[PDB]
Amino acid sequence: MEVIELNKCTSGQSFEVILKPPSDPSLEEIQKKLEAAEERRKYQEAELLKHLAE
Amino acid sequence: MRECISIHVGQAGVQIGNACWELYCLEHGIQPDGQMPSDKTIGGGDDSFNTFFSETGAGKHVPRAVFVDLEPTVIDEVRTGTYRQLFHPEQLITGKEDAANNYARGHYTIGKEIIDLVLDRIRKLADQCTGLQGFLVFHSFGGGTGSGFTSLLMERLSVDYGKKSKLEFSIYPAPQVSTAVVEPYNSILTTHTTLEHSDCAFMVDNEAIYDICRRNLDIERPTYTNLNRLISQIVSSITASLRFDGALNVDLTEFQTNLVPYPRIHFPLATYAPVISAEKAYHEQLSVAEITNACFEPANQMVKCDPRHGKYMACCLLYRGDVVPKDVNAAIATIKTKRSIQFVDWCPTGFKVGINYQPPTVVPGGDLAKVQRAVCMLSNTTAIAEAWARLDHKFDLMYAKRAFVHWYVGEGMEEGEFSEAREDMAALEKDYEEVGVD
Amino acid sequence: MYTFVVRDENSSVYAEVSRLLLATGQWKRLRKDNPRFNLMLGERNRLPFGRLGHEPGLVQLVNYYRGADKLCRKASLVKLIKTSPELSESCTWFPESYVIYPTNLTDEREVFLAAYNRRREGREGNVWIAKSSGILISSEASELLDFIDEQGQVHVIQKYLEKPLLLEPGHRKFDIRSWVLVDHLYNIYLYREGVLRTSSEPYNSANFQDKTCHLTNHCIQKEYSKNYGRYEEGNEMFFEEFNQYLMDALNTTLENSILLQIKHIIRSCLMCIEPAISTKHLHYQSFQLFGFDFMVDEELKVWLIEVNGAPACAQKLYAELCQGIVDVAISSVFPLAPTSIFIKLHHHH
Amino acid sequence: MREIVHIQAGQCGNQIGAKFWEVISDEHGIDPTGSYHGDSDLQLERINVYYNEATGNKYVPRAILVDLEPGTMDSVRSGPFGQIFRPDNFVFGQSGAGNNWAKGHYTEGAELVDSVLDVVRKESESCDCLQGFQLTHSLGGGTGSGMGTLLISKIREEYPDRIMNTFSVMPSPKVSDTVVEPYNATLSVHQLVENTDETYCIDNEALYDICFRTLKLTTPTYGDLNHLVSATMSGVTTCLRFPGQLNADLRKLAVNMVPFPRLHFFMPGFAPLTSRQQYRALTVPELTQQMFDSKNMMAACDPRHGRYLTVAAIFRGRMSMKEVDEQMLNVQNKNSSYFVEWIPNNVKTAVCDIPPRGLKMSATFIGNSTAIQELFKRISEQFTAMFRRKAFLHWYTGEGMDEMEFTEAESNMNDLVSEYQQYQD
Ligand SMILES: Nc1nc2c(ncn2[C@@H]2O[C@H](COP(=O)(O)OP(=O)(O)OP(=O)(O)O)[C@@H](O)[C@H]2O)c(=O)[nH]1
Ligand SMILES: Nc1ncnc2c1ncn2[C@@H]1O[C@H](COP(=O)(O)OP(=O)(O)CP(=O)(O)O)[C@@H](O)[C@H]1O
Ligand SMILES: Nc1nc2c(ncn2[C@@H]2O[C@H](COP(=O)(O)OP(=O)(O)O)[C@@H](O)[C@H]2O)c(=O)[nH]1
Ligand SMILES: [Ca+2]
Ligand SMILES: [Ca+2]
Ligand SMILES: [Ca+2]
Ligand SMILES: [Mg+2]
Ligand SMILES: [Mg+2]
Ligand SMILES: [Mg+2]
Repeated sequence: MEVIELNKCTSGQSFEVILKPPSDPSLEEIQKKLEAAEERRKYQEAELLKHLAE
Repeated sequence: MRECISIHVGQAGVQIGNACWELYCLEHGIQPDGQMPSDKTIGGGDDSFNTFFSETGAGKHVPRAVFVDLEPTVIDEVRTGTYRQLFHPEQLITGKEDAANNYARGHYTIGKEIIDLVLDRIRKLADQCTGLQGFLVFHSFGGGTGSGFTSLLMERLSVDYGKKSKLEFSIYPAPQVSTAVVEPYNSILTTHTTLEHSDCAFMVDNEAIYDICRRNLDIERPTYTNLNRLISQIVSSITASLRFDGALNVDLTEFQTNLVPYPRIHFPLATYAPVISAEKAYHEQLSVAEITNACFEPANQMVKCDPRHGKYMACCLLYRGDVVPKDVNAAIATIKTKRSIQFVDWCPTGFKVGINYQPPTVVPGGDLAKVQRAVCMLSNTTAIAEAWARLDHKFDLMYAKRAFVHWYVGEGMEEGEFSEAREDMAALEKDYEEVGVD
Repeated sequence: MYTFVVRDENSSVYAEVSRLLLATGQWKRLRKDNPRFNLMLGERNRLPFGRLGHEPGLVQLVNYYRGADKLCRKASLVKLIKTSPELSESCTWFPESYVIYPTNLTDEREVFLAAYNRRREGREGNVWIAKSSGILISSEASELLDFIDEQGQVHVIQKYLEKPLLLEPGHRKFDIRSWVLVDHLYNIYLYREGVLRTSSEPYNSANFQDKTCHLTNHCIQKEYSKNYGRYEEGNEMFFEEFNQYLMDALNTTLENSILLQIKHIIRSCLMCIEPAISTKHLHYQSFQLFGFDFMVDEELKVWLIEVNGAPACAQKLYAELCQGIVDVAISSVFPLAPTSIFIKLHHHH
Repeated sequence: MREIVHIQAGQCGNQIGAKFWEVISDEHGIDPTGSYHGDSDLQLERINVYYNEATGNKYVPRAILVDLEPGTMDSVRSGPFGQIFRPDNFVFGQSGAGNNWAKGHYTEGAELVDSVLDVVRKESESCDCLQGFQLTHSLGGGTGSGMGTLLISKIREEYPDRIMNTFSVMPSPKVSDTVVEPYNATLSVHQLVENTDETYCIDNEALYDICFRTLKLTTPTYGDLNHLVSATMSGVTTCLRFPGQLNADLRKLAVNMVPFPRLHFFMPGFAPLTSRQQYRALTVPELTQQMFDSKNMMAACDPRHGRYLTVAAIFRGRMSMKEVDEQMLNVQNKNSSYFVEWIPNNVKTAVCDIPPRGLKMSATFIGNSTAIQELFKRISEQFTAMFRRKAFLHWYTGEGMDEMEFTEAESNMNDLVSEYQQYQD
């Protein structure tokens, strides 16, 4: 039961008590994912329009 | 002095953000018009509260915050509300139509078209900072914006602000206050793509906040206002060290250093006490031992789970009010002899304690009663993995039938992103079990 | 209308409880994976406790205490007794035991050999028994350890009661099974009816190789013993007969000579782990039936052998006990539209 | 500003649509001349969802009235709230459709459709952020069925990402006009399967049995039947027209009600339904029991014969929201065998403080149940009884259709029936 690193100031204080010792995607890559998904949306909408054109 | 930028995403993030900045202002003596009488340095200063507030020549203290929502009705409340004068219009960003509770819609369809604008508005806040620490990101798991757009924003923030910390306040989905059935999908989709970008995330389960409001505050059917005012007390207790003079958790990096020894396991459990009803005749003021002992009761955890059957990796005690170090240790010793507190062997069995002499501020007319002392315990338990298990199970039930999947595929997302995200969660559950179980 | 689910089809006990529940007309059974339930008759291993108590407007109850395995596991029990100050290492009602890990994997190998060498030098009885979760009784430490190394799981070595109480006629060993029910309020209820699983073979102290007179298990006596069912039907004596025997022979009652120690042991073990497994302030509730096994020596001293977390019942007592489970464990939380069969062991929570 | 464009087509569609605007115009305080005269700001908070605001504070419904003959729409123009409709939004021909799907879809309807879309486009161009469309029509006639689905097809072509909702009256031999109604309904259902996000299946026999057995109307009229549909349409749209802690958005309702794109046919219900013992107060339990009673549902399908994929419930009036949650959880927790277990928490509830006209409180039911397959089975059986003898086909082959298009509609609906069957097991 030890207290360490006791720091005190006008608005409070803080310390540490020890009870026992122990024993990314680049900017270019993110644009590809966004544009890839937008392209799959365009393809699905084109098939719908093509279907409606038939 | 180093600045922190807060980002509120979606309805949950924006409304919770509303309650926090309302509370911050009351805590720092800032009026709704931005003026701060106690601030003796007009139009400048490097005081602790300046990490969250900037200052104009006219003496206005402006939050370092951005509010983002794909639909305008929630942020319109901010524009005409009590604190409409705090923020300027550039800080409030709203689209025309929301993500319809569809992760894919917020992340891809709509997010792609507004992400560059959001980064530009954040870059403007960054340009006012002499030493930006990082970001605090508020959002829900269940919403299409809170889930899908947030994960997109986090990816870009890692690109534009590499060396900056990012912490989260995430609302875990609870059916009692949700008419959305696809939230398990969204929760797991946003956890998978945000995991590598968030240094530390504080999950709040609406189920837990809901039952605290009914049990402690005697609210029969709590509202978002009730829930948010309570959540903003926990948030304030967590961010107090950044806004007030102190030596514990003085910068965002310290949260990871003190609470996250392993990167993927960065979801500390929050526990808060006491929560007393203002309508009560008059409550007996609880002692340091009693409020500290309450930190190990499941009934006041932000996530219902049993820490007795997990292991602790870290543990912080954040006290506010009349608390001296002598009494804290007297309560800790009394609790080690009664409670089942099991630490991982590769971690010290101890507690970092912070004490702020200013007691919790309560919103006038709010639900919470003024207390002489309060504590918030941040502990990294493997027991919080119960929430991942509950959520992953609901995911598996719907995905086994592909229910609602077409809504996501129809927005340009591939079906393989589901299993890819689910397999990551299965690995996350495995990491917890390797650390906690024997 | 109350709802429950059955996730352990092999449980004879809760198969009858489910039968009784449906017979009331006020309980309805659901598929084993339906989450909207009041009561879960859960599985033995890997019961998903984390998914309980998260259904809005449902008070959920389960028939197992999360964390009770610490008491119902051979190795766990030893560790619990030696490390818990409530029980202490000097616990007088539990045989001297040690945890021994096979050499192909802390471990108490050296601690055991020290106490062993002490008994060997002091002319004292030095007969131990090795078991785990396949039993070996020997008086040589070399055989006990070599036997565990040939396996691949943890084991425990404890003093073998060389002076057991022998029923007459027969000169035969036995053990006592006590069923204990712990409800959601952590009341400890001891079923008024116990059973003695007796050996139909005369106890032989100079031959531990033939384990038919040393192991009183109902399956060993009914498979390897040649006198099964001679003295009592199914090698199962009930308290009425056993009590009458203790009076005719030993001029004492079962309550005084044995039952006091049994109730004391049950209380000590269950009160010890109460802070770790209590569901008092938990989002769900638990109860559990336990099977305590006791040994009685010739001095009328009771020793604790083990605790079973999923025990079966004697065929003659299924109806009474299963009905008692519904009364104090299920209906107490989910009431329906005596002279209790249990003995409430009061204690301080 | 989440505007909805309303379209009503044919006799049934315009008479039901007329009453709909009559009911909600009353709820929002709009008089027959479009002038507001209510007393609560709640009435105007979401008023632009269904109304356009003209000069002088005049509110004009965002509705388009379509028919292939003039009679029905002259009645509307002369009806109670006839003057409230924008005169330009009356689009009609003179030929009629002879209860013939082919005439509404391919010949007569095709000549008129472009001019309808011109008005639709005009209404959309004045929407700050168009939320989607709703159509009222029957499936047993010619205009609402044939031209109605033709309009849906062209609307989805021009607004592919907008939500398309229909209130579709399903024919029944007991409340029948002509024998060819199964032909027109089978042909329409396939269109709806492909091109709508939500279809509220309203069965005329269910409406009839309710008026006769429950409301004790000795001789029901179409008028009486339409009163039930008005009240039901007002209930389901309460989410959109008034404020509440729920942020109901057409696409959000669809996202949480439709787990599979083709299974978007709903069973609507309403409670209370009281004969004239009409002043009695209705407790929350009674409201909830009735709302889940099959006799209160308007698809004439027994929900106990299937399982609910999803359920949405709207409670109206000043009541115990706590007591609402209790009774709703009681209904699920007492009959969980009729809800699929692979869609967790699939029963959602919304509350609204403003009750309907003349009621302290009410409850509207929206069920996505696999029992709806019974409704498509009836139609399919009636279709095949005639089609196997090619009876009455000349009315359709005379308009350019071929028998093959009938065989394909037949197979399309038997597939829909099969799809509901696999999710019921
Ligand atoms: N605690 C709390 N939770 C909220 C609040 N608002 C919404 N939620 C929760 O958030 C989830 C719904 O997501 P939202 O944040 O409303 O959706 P969104 O982020 O705006 O995304 P959209 O789909 O575009 O609307 C549900 O689980 C709600 O319970 C709030 O103000 N406080
Ligand atoms: N230390 C000891 N001294 C004397 N006998 C012992 C003993 N340990 C075990 N036994 C004998 O072994 C039998 C019980 O063995 P144990 O309970 O360890 O195995 P087990 O758990 O598979 C049986 P169950 O769980 O069904 O009660 C008793 O009949 C007893 O006679
Ligand atoms: N509920 C209701 N059903 C109607 C009404 N008018 C017609 N129907 C039904 O609709 C079908 C006839 O379609 P109808 O609308 O008259 O043909 P259309 O004008 O060419 O679209 C039949 O099944 C009728 O029973 C009405 O006013 N109310
Ligand atoms: Ca200053
Ligand atoms: Ca990073
Ligand atoms: Ca012509
Ligand atoms: Mg939103
Ligand atoms: Mg055993
Ligand atoms: Mg007609």
